[PDB]
Amino acid sequence: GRRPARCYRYCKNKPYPKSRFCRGVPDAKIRIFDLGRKKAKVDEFPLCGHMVSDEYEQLSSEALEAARICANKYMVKSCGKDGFHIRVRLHPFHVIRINKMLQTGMRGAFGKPQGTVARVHIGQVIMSIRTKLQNKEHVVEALRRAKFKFPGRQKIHISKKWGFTKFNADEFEDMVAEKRLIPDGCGVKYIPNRGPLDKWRALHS
Amino acid sequence: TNTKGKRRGTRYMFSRPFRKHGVVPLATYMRIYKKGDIVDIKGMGTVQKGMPHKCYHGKTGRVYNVTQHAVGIVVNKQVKGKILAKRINVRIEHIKHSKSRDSFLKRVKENDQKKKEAKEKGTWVQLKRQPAPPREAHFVRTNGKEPELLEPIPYEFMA
Amino acid sequence: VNVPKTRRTFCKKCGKHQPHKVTQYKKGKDSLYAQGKRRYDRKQSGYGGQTKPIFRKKAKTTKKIVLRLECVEPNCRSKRMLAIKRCKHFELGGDKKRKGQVIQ
Amino acid sequence: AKSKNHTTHNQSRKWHRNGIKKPRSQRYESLKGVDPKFLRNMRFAKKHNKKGLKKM
RNA sequence: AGUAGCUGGUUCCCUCCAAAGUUUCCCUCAGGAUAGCUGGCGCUCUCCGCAGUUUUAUCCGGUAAAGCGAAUGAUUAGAGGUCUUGGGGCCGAAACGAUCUCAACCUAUUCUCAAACUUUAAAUGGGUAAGAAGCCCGGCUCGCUGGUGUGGAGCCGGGCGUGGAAUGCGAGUGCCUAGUGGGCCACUUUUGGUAAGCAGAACUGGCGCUGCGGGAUGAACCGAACGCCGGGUUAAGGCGCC
RNA sequence: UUAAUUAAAACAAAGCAUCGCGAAGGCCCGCGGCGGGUGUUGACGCGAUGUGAUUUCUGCCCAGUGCUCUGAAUGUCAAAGUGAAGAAAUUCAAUGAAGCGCGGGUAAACGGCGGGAGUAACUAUGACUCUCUUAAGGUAGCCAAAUGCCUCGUCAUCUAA
RNA sequence: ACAGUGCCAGGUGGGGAGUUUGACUGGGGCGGUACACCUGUCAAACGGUAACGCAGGUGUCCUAAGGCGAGCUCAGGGAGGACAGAAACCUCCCGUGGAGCAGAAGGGCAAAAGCUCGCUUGAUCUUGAUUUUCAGUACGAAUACAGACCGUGAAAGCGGGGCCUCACGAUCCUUCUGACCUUUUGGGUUUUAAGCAGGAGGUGUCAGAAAAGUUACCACAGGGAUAACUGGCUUGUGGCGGCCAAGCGUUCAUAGCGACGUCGCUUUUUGAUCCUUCGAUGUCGGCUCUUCCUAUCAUUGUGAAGCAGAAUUCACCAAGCG
RNA sequence: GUCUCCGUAGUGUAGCGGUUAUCACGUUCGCCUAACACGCGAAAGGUCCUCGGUUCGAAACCGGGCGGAAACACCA
RNA sequence: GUCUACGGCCAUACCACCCUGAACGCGCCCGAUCUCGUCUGAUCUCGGAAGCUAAGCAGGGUCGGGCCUGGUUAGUACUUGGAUGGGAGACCGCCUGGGAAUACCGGGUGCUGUAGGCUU
Ligand SMILES: [Mg+2]
Ligand SMILES: [Mg+2]
Ligand SMILES: [Mg+2]
Ligand SMILES: [Mg+2]
Ligand SMILES: [Mg+2]
Ligand SMILES: [Mg+2]
Ligand SMILES: [Mg+2]
Ligand SMILES: [Mg+2]
Ligand SMILES: [Mg+2]
Ligand SMILES: [Mg+2]
Ligand SMILES: [Mg+2]
Ligand SMILES: [Mg+2]
Ligand SMILES: [Mg+2]
Ligand SMILES: [Mg+2]
Ligand SMILES: [Mg+2]
Ligand SMILES: [Mg+2]
Ligand SMILES: [Mg+2]
Ligand SMILES: [Mg+2]
Ligand SMILES: [Mg+2]
Ligand SMILES: [Mg+2]
Ligand SMILES: [Mg+2]
Ligand SMILES: [Mg+2]
Ligand SMILES: [Mg+2]
Ligand SMILES: [Mg+2]
Ligand SMILES: [Mg+2]
Ligand SMILES: [Mg+2]
Ligand SMILES: [Mg+2]
Ligand SMILES: [Mg+2]
Ligand SMILES: [Mg+2]
Ligand SMILES: [Mg+2]
Ligand SMILES: [Mg+2]
Ligand SMILES: [Mg+2]
Ligand SMILES: [Mg+2]
Ligand SMILES: [Mg+2]
Ligand SMILES: [Mg+2]
Ligand SMILES: [Mg+2]
Ligand SMILES: [Mg+2]
Ligand SMILES: [Mg+2]
Ligand SMILES: [Mg+2]
Ligand SMILES: [Mg+2]
Ligand SMILES: [Mg+2]
Ligand SMILES: [Mg+2]
Ligand SMILES: [Mg+2]
Ligand SMILES: [Mg+2]
Ligand SMILES: [Mg+2]
Ligand SMILES: [Mg+2]
Ligand SMILES: [Mg+2]
Ligand SMILES: [Mg+2]
Ligand SMILES: [Mg+2]
Ligand SMILES: [Zn+2]
Repeated sequence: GRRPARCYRYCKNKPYPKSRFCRGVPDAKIRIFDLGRKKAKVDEFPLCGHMVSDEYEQLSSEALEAARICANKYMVKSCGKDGFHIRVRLHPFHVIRINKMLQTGMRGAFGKPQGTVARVHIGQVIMSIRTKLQNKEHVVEALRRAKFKFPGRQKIHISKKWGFTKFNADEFEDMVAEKRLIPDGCGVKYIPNRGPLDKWRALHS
Repeated sequence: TNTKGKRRGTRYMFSRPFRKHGVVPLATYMRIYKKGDIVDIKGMGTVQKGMPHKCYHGKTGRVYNVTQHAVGIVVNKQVKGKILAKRINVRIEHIKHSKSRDSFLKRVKENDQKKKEAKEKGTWVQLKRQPAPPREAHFVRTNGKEPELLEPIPYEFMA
Repeated sequence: VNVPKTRRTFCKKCGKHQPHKVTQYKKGKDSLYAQGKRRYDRKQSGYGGQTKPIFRKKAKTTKKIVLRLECVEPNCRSKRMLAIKRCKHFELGGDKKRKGQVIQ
Repeated sequence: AKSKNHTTHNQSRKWHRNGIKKPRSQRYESLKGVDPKFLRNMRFAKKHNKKGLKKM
C-alpha cells in the first residue's frame, strides 16, 4: 500500500510537521509509546537499556509500531507482563508527501501527505526499557530483536542512570536517603537547596 | 518570484526587542544632530513615520540636512556593480550617533597633546598605531612544581 | 461612501476657507464641433470602414467620484473638481452613522 | 519551450572587472535638498557679508 | 530583386586587446530596446590617491545550533490535590450525609518536536572610521532660531606636518562602440520529485572561448594555463611488460 | 463516380412530399440599357428543396432558431420636409418609411422528444400510486443492428474447442 | 403622374471582400494565472535571489473607520447579587494585552494607535527635493520639508486621509473646472473654435492592438529549443529475491508457508525526463530464420519433505536437447 | 485525475441575511359510512449533511470535510 | 540618614507576604458656598485642617518567584578555509581558524541629574 521504506529513509527535506499549513495528514501508525508496568515506582526498575541510533535517518511510524510490538512481546514472555516498562522515545512528527502518478507529469508536483516519520540523529535513543537488574539479559535480547524492524545501524547500550531518571545509578540511592530526590511515581523530583525554608521543613517533618 | 512590497522580509528587523516594547525613551528625542555627523540607521517599528527602507537598516551615513523631526543622511548603497550615495530622510527615532569616529576623535586629541607636549620637551614619541607584534621572549617560572601531565581520556558510550 | 452636501474647504478665488455646496460631477454631452469630433467625422466618412479603435476589453467595475464644489459666497460662486477614491455605492448627505443603537 | 528564469551567476565577476568604484567625494557638496527656510537665510547671510568688510 | 523576428553561405597574412547567455520594458518567450560585460580614440595629472585583503575601533542581523520543567503551536507518561463539575457505583427516609471509584480540572514533574514558533544565539558576512576636505584660535553676515551677543549656518584672517594601522599598487576622466542577451558543469548550501545524466536557486570556480601532463578512453576531474628553442627541476600522477 | 491508390453501402433514379410564381411575375445572369436565360414558355408550367422503387406506416413538440402573415392600434426609428429661440452658425421641439419590438400560423422547416420514491399474501417484478418537472418528455416499430462504453453483454444454435 | 430612372438616407445582406482569432506552460491542447499587486516562508542572521514552490490575500471599505482633544481600559477568570438558569443586568478582585485596531498575514500599539464622548473637514490650495520598483525612466505608493488657508486643544503641539506594509492606469480623443488669460491670420465687436493649467471617462494581456472558428483537401519557413519509436539516466509502479520471526502447519516458527516491519536485484511492465534523431533511423501483429540469457517446465546427476509405494512439493550443479 | 454543481420533516420539493423554516403526499386524532374508500374538521413531526469563520443575527454568505451527480480526457 | 517637585536609564527598580517608619514632606482625611463634573462631591473640580500612619509611600526581611550577572554545560554543538581522507551510502574523522544555548551552581536586588526641604 505504501512505498518501500528506502524511498523516505534520508532527512532530505526540512521538518514538515502536521500544522495549520499541512492539513490532511493521516494518523500515525504508532499511538502508544509507553507500555508494560507503567505505574512501577522509580525504585522497582533500576536497570535501563537503550536502542541507540548510529545513523542520521528517518524511521517510519510503521517501523516504530513494529519494533514496539517486537520488543514488548519478548519481554512479556521472558519477564512477565508486570516485569518491565517500555517507552518509545521517538514521535513521528515529520510528514512525508507523495506525488501520485497514474497526466500532468512533473507539473504541479508538490505531493500530498502520505505518512509520518521520526527524524533520529546519531546517538539518539530510539526506545528504552527499564526492569529489574536480574533481567539485564532479557532486555538486551528484546532490543536486539527489535533492531530488525529498523533500517540502518542501531546500538544497544545499558545506561548508567537509574531507570528512566537523569541521575546516575551509583549515587541515586544516596540522594534519596538525604532527600535530594523524592519519588513521584515513575520518576524523581529534585530538591535543591533553594526556595522557601517551609518546603525544607515539610520534607524534614 | 517575490513581491516588491516596501516592508517585505522585515518581520524581525523592525520588531521591537524582547520586553522592550511600549513607550520610546525621550532621550532618543533629545539627541543633537549636526551637519556632518555620522549616524547608524536602525529602523524602529514602534514609529511608522519616517521609517528608513530595509536596505538602509544597519548602514551608517552622514547628516546633511536637519528638519524639525528628521534629518537628511548621505548613505552609500550598492546596487549591482556600482555604489550610489543616496539621500534619505529619516525621523530621528530611527538613527543614533555613530561611535565609530569617536575612537578616532579621541585619538586625534591624544595625538595632538602628545605632539604638542613632546615638542616642548624635545622628545620623539610614537603616534601611529601598530599591529599587535609577536610577543617577546620571557621566562616561565616553574616554582618547583613539575608540569601536570595530561593524557587523552578513554572513549565511553555515554548514550 | 457617504459625503455631506456641504463642506468648509479652501476656495482659490477667495484664497480662504469658505462653505461649499457639494454635488456629483457628470460628464457633459459631446460637442459635434470639437476639433476631435470634427476630425473623426471626416475620417469616418466615405469608404474604409471603422478607422479608429473601439475599446472592448473593459475591466474596471467602478469609477472615481468627482465632487463639484461651488463657493456659496454670492459674489464668487467659483467651482472646483475634487476627486475621491473608487466606490461601488456613493451618496450625498445620507443618514449619518449612529452608535449604540439597536439594529432592527 | 522552457528556459532559465533568473540568475546572478557571473555577475559579481563582471561588476569587478572595472571595480566597484565608490562615489566621488568633493570637499564642497551641493545644497540640493536642504531645508528651504534655512537655505533662504543662508543666502541672506551671504548677501550681506560685504557689510562688515571694513570691520574685518 | 514582394516580405521573412527563420535555414544556409559570407573570400588574404601577422600583431594587440577580448566577451555574453544576466537586469528592466516590450502581443515580450527562436526577436528587439535597455544596463551590464568589450574594443578603440584619447585627454587631465603623477613619478596625494586607490584596494574582490587584513588590523584596530564601532554598529547591523535572527540563519547553524539550542529551547520547550520560557510565550505560540504540537505532544508521551505517570504523581499529588480535588469539590469547582460529571460517569459509575453504594448504605438509604435522604439531603452537599456516608462511601469509594473513574474522569475531567489544578499543581509540581516527565518523553518527544517546528520552513511559514521562540527567551537565547554563532561562524562566515554587510555598513562606517582610521586626519591637512583635519585640529585649534580671533573676527564678521543673517530676513533663520531667540530670555541672553542664545543657537545654527555661512564667510574672513591666523597658527599647527611625527601625511597619524598593515600590506600592495600610479591614478582620474570623457566620447564613440561591436558581439551577447538558448548556456552548461563541480565542492559547499538548497526547493520540488521515489529518483533521474530530472526541473529550479545561492556562492565561488570552471567548460563554453583552451591547448598541455595525469585520470587507459572522456567538454567540466586532478595538476597546470600556451611566443620559437637548449639545459636543469618539478606538479598531479606514476616506476613487472606494453 | 474520385483520368493516375477508394467502383462502394457514395451519386443519380422513378416514386413521395413540401415551397415560390398569373408576367410591371417567380428564379437567375449582367459594369451598362426599352439589356439577357427559363421562354418557340403559362400552373398537367417554370423555378427551389428534402426523401429515395414497391409494401406498411410516418407518433408528440411552435418554448428556441428560422420562415411567414396583420398592422397607425403602435414603443424605437434616418434623411428630407414643418415649427420655435437666436445676429447667424446652431440648438430645440413636433411628426414618425421600412426594419426591429408586439400578436397569429407553421416541423415531409432546422431541430427536440425527463428524474426520484413506494406498491400484488414466499421471492422477483411491479399493472397501481405519490412527487419534482418540461415546448413535447421517444409513440408504432427496431436493436450489442454499419448505431451498446461496460462488452469477448446473457440464453440458445453452429465446433472437439 | 404612378411604374421607372438619377442622387441621397435607414434596414437587411457569409451571396461576396479583407482581416483577426494573446502569452506563460516539464510538447501542445484542456486545466490553472505563477500576466498588475500585497503578507509569511523558501532565502543559506545586510540587501538581492528561481520553479505551474508552499500557506494566504487584492481590484474593495470608511462623513467616519479621516483630524484634534479629553476621559477611560481590553480578552479571560474568580467570588457575590430577586425572578436569573451555561448564557441577560449590578458589585468587588485578578488580569502584559492572552482583546481591539474594516480586510490577508506579519509588525506596532495600554492615562494608547483600542473604546466612549465633544468640536470638526490637514481627504483643502501650491512649488520643488527625496524614498521604494529602478534603467537609478514612468506610473503607483510613500518620506521629510517649504509657502497659504484652516481644524483642534488651555497649551506644547498634532493633522495636508485611514497605525505600517497592497488596494491601481500613458499618448491621442472627449468632458468639467480656472483667468478682466493667449490665439481665432487685413483691422474691429460678438458667437464659435483652438491654446495653457488641474480633475474625470481606460486600457485587469494592468509601460496601455480594435478581433470567432475549422481543415483528414491543406501550404510555406523552420525546430531535435518541442511531442509521437528505439536507445540513455531513474525505478515510483510492475517483476523477482533476501532478512527478523507473531502466527499457520493437530503437536512443532522456519518440511512447506509466513503477518507487522525491513534490505535489495531486474529493465521482458508502465511511468517520470526530453539527452540523440524532424534537408525523415519506414510506425502494430503475424510469417520466416539464427543466435543468446536463466529468474529451470521437461530430461541427466543430486540434497530435503508433514518422501511407505505411486504421485507430488522445496532446493543444488545445470541452458546440452526440447 | 481536472472542472461544475447538489445534500432541508418518512418521500418528492420551495426558501426575495431578520419566517411560527413553503407545497403535495405520507402518519396520527375525530366526524361521515353497517364498514371501506372518497370527503369534512384538527394535530404532530425538519440533527436545514458535518466542523470552523464573517455578521448585531447564517439554513443561506466564505473556507475545511463527509457522501452524491454531471462535463471532459484529444494529435500521435 | 532621608524626603518632595520634575526627570534620565527603564525589574539589580517588578510581584507576593511580613516588620519598622524621628522631623519635614507626600498622603489618607473633613466638607460642597463658590469653579467644575457626576445616577452617585465615589472619581474629577473647588474650600479646608478634627484625626491617623491603618493604607499608599520609604527602608528592611524571605535557604521567596522574577529579573541582572557570573560558573558549568564546553572547547561540547555549530562553523570559515583544505585534502586523489574514510565509508556502498547515511554520514564521520582529521588539518587550519572562530566558537554557542538549556538544565544544574553561585552572587546581586536600583543607580543617578536639577531645584527645594527635614534631620545638633
Ligand atoms: Mg527535498
Ligand atoms: Mg457614407
Ligand atoms: Mg534567457
Ligand atoms: Mg535580396
Ligand atoms: Mg524572391
Ligand atoms: Mg522569432
Ligand atoms: Mg502591448
Ligand atoms: Mg536556431
Ligand atoms: Mg528569516
Ligand atoms: Mg533547528
Ligand atoms: Mg541543473
Ligand atoms: Mg556559442
Ligand atoms: Mg575566459
Ligand atoms: Mg583549461
Ligand atoms: Mg579510469
Ligand atoms: Mg625542458
Ligand atoms: Mg482513382
Ligand atoms: Mg479502381
Ligand atoms: Mg424536408
Ligand atoms: Mg414526423
Ligand atoms: Mg417557432
Ligand atoms: Mg435523440
Ligand atoms: Mg420503447
Ligand atoms: Mg435482422
Ligand atoms: Mg445479433
Ligand atoms: Mg455576408
Ligand atoms: Mg470571408
Ligand atoms: Mg503557446
Ligand atoms: Mg545571506
Ligand atoms: Mg487619549
Ligand atoms: Mg504647513
Ligand atoms: Mg483610526
Ligand atoms: Mg473680415
Ligand atoms: Mg474528412
Ligand atoms: Mg487529425
Ligand atoms: Mg532534445
Ligand atoms: Mg520513450
Ligand atoms: Mg517494487
Ligand atoms: Mg502453534
Ligand atoms: Mg535539459
Ligand atoms: Mg539522416
Ligand atoms: Mg534502415
Ligand atoms: Mg533512409
Ligand atoms: Mg541457475
Ligand atoms: Mg510623627
Ligand atoms: Mg470627599
Ligand atoms: Mg504600618
Ligand atoms: Mg531568589
Ligand atoms: Mg531604593
Ligand atoms: Zn469663493
